[PDB]
Amino acid sequence: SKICQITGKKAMVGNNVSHSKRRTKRVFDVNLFRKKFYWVEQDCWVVLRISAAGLRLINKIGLDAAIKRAAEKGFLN
Amino acid sequence: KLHIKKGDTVMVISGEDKGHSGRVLEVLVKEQRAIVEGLNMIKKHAKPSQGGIISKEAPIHISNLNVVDPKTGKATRIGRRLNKLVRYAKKSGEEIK
RNA sequence: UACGAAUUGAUCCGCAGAUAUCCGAAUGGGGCAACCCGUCAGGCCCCUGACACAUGAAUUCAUGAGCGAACGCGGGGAACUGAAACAUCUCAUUACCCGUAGGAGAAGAAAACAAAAGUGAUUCCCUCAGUAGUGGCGAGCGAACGGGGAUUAGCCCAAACCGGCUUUGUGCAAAGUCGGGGUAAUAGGACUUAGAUAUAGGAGAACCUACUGGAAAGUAUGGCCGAAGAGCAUGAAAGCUGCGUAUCCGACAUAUCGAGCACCUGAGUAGCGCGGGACACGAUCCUGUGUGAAUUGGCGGGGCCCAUCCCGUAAGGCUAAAUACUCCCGAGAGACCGAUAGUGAACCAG
RNA sequence: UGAGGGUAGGGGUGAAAGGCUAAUCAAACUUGGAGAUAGCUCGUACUCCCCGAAAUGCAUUUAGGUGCAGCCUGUUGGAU
RNA sequence: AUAGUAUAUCGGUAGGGGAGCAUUCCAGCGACGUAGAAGGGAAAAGGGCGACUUUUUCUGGAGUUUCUGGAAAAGCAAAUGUAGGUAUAAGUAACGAUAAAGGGGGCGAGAACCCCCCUCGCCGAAAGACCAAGGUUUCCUGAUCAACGCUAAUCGGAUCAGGGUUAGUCGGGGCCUAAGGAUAAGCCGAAUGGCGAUUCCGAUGGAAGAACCGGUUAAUAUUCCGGUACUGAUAC
RNA sequence: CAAGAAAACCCGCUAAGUGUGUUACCCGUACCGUAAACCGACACAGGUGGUUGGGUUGAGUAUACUAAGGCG
Ligand SMILES: [K+]
Ligand SMILES: [K+]
Ligand SMILES: [K+]
Ligand SMILES: [K+]
Ligand SMILES: [K+]
Ligand SMILES: [Mg+2]
Ligand SMILES: [Mg+2]
Ligand SMILES: [Mg+2]
Ligand SMILES: [Mg+2]
Ligand SMILES: [Mg+2]
Ligand SMILES: [Mg+2]
Ligand SMILES: [Mg+2]
Ligand SMILES: [Mg+2]
Ligand SMILES: [Mg+2]
Ligand SMILES: [Mg+2]
Ligand SMILES: [Mg+2]
Ligand SMILES: [Mg+2]
Ligand SMILES: [Mg+2]
Ligand SMILES: [Mg+2]
Ligand SMILES: [Mg+2]
Ligand SMILES: [Mg+2]
Ligand SMILES: [Mg+2]
Ligand SMILES: [Mg+2]
Ligand SMILES: [Mg+2]
Ligand SMILES: [Mg+2]
Ligand SMILES: [Mg+2]
Ligand SMILES: [Mg+2]
Ligand SMILES: [Mg+2]
Ligand SMILES: [Mg+2]
Ligand SMILES: [Mg+2]
Ligand SMILES: [Mg+2]
Ligand SMILES: [Mg+2]
Ligand SMILES: [Mg+2]
Ligand SMILES: [Mg+2]
Ligand SMILES: [Mg+2]
Ligand SMILES: [Mg+2]
Ligand SMILES: [Mg+2]
Ligand SMILES: [Mg+2]
Ligand SMILES: [Mg+2]
Ligand SMILES: [Mg+2]
Ligand SMILES: [Mg+2]
Ligand code: NA
Ligand code: NA
Ligand code: NA
Repeated sequence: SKICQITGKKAMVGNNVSHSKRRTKRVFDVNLFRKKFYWVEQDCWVVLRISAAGLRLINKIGLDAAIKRAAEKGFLN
Repeated sequence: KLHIKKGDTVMVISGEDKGHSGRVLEVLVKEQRAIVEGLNMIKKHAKPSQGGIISKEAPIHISNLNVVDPKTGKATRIGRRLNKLVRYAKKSGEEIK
């Protein structure tokens, strides 16, 4: 599943619009990558599939709170 | 429930054999017809199996048959009363059979 | 045709039980559906009985899977066609494909409308109105406010602060977890039923003579019943022949019905740039990508924007009714068809 | 040459002929959108009575179409 | 049409206007019918005109209808129009390889064709014999000749009924794997899902378990019987 | 020279731990099958994989004539 595990972000459907206003279907994809993280509280490593927006949340409230927030809303499963 | 049954004595009230009484021989419930003894004879043509024409009673539709009164000899309508239920003749009121 | 059952109550009807091979989600493993091959525990004797043995998500146990009308909500999403050509636009947020509920679903309790005059949740109907708008300002598309109705209903958290317990750092402090406190817009808060119904049943009035006729229920007399003159059947057209109808009566089962104080009031959120989408619409709402506040003297809206004034309290949640539909069950009807009609199918019918 | 597999529709496959893909191929078949659209051709059913044309002008991606005028007819009011 | 009988007018395509008939059903007031309704055949008569109507008689054997108003699935001659039936071409084409028939008996209502016999002719690396695929009772026997058989038929691969297929070794299957398929752990992806082992499935191939000759039935035969062999388990 | 499947059966290795008798389950087995029975709407001059296929003549499984058997 191509879903961010911290934010839940997935691809959205839109249009290409030309100068003559021809509209053709397109996909807006997520800036999604796999990254390894050191988890200070648990003294371990985890690998997450997150967006660049999810990394911003990790680098603001910390890893541990981000995973707790992600598990409440149902993003990590 | 039917207003007649086997062994009953009934009088024909319509048809060519009207005014004639007789005993009930067999009741065909699904077709609502009955055989009355001695009435509505037919001439059946049978092959040997010695052959010949033979006589038999043909069934009469049961709505043309009424149970004869116990006391008087005329046909009457019937009813059922608890005095299980039992049939009785509407003309005289006595129990039937 | 043949043999039997039954007034010691057969057949038949209602209710509850017993049995219920093989395939099929098919689930012990395989497989070309209705077949083949096992492990394990028992009992009979090369075989044969009778158990268990899939997977996935929770804690051995519990759960799910599959099928099936329409109505709901989500994810994707055409073209012919119209524009008397055609690309914006239209057809249409249709057809169609996929996922997934319930007896309905969705919505729903104002960060709302309005315009110094007021109404206060949502839904649905009649108007407003083919109006204001929108639009290669073409073809087209198309509101809301206000008024009249149906139905009516309102609530719960988080936080301040207090207590306990666990954990962590070092008695203190932080986090987590339960208990108490508390729930705003005129701002508020903290502290200082058991009967009825349903699925079998019981009773239920009253007609004679003559003619025609194969056969009267017809016709002509003379009677009678009516809370019953609806109907169907009976050798022709029956209130009084039969089954019924009006009315009344019934269930062993099972099913259903104070002052002060400035402590708190939801954050990668509101807002913004770039690219798209939905709104009637080629300020408002949603977001792929990059960023990013304040705290009641706050914040949001009133169709660029600023000032003033008015209205309201986002980033937590729950809620009946008035609305949508018919695979189906019961009761009915039709200035609807009557066998090349009416369903493809009155029979034997996918 | 036999058996069993595999490639599926703007796709396949082709010692290349636009060949072949179930007697169908310059884009298979089936069902649906769907009664697509057709300024084109053909067809349009009982009776009697009164009146009764046009095949011109202008414009048109128009010329075998259409809009307006001209010419017919109903009702109504005026005389011309 | 104008005036209220007089004057004028009455050929018509596209087209405009007026007035009527029939059909199905409904409301109302009413009628007809087994002493014969509807429908079908024949005949006669009517209508300013017509669409149509009425009567009589035969058939038929149970429904039908006037008037006033109301509502429509409300009228066919043609669409290379549809269904069903029946014609014409016409007693015509044709009866499906030019391998071929003749005679005597038989059963029988019936024989060019069926059965038996004698002669003739054709195939014979096949037009003979044994399997596989596919078919699924067509196999044998009795009864039958309606339909089927391109003629007739006493005959048949036809109709009905009865009967008939026998395995320790044959062919399969049980075992093994190929192409390919389904998967496990994993990977990818709006959904539906797409991939992915040394795992499993999957013969057209490999198996270390082994049979051949003869004879008997109307119809089976390494299967039944005879003779002579072989291969696993199991108990002493 | 173009360089000619796989796995199992059957034999090793360690790790971990002859005689007699009885008996041999399942499915197929008819018939057609270079055809009147299969694929072609037909009792259709077409198509349909493998094995066998006597004698004389011949190089021959060609050709001609014949047996068994099958046919007109
Ligand atoms: K199974
Ligand atoms: K709490
Ligand atoms: K195509
Ligand atoms: K009628
Ligand atoms: K015979
Ligand atoms: Mg167009
Ligand atoms: Mg459900
Ligand atoms: Mg509701
Ligand atoms: Mg303003
Ligand atoms: Mg029909
Ligand atoms: Mg060319
Ligand atoms: Mg072809
Ligand atoms: Mg095309
Ligand atoms: Mg359409
Ligand atoms: Mg069409
Ligand atoms: Mg004239
Ligand atoms: Mg033209
Ligand atoms: Mg004109
Ligand atoms: Mg004249
Ligand atoms: Mg005229
Ligand atoms: Mg022709
Ligand atoms: Mg001729
Ligand atoms: Mg000739
Ligand atoms: Mg011919
Ligand atoms: Mg000839
Ligand atoms: Mg011939
Ligand atoms: Mg042969
Ligand atoms: Mg035979
Ligand atoms: Mg014949
Ligand atoms: Mg036979
Ligand atoms: Mg074998
Ligand atoms: Mg295997
Ligand atoms: Mg044989
Ligand atoms: Mg033998
Ligand atoms: Mg193996
Ligand atoms: Mg055989
Ligand atoms: Mg022949
Ligand atoms: Mg060949
Ligand atoms: Mg050979
Ligand atoms: Mg030879
Ligand atoms: Mg030869
Ligand atoms: Na009763
Ligand atoms: Na008559
Ligand atoms: Na007609």
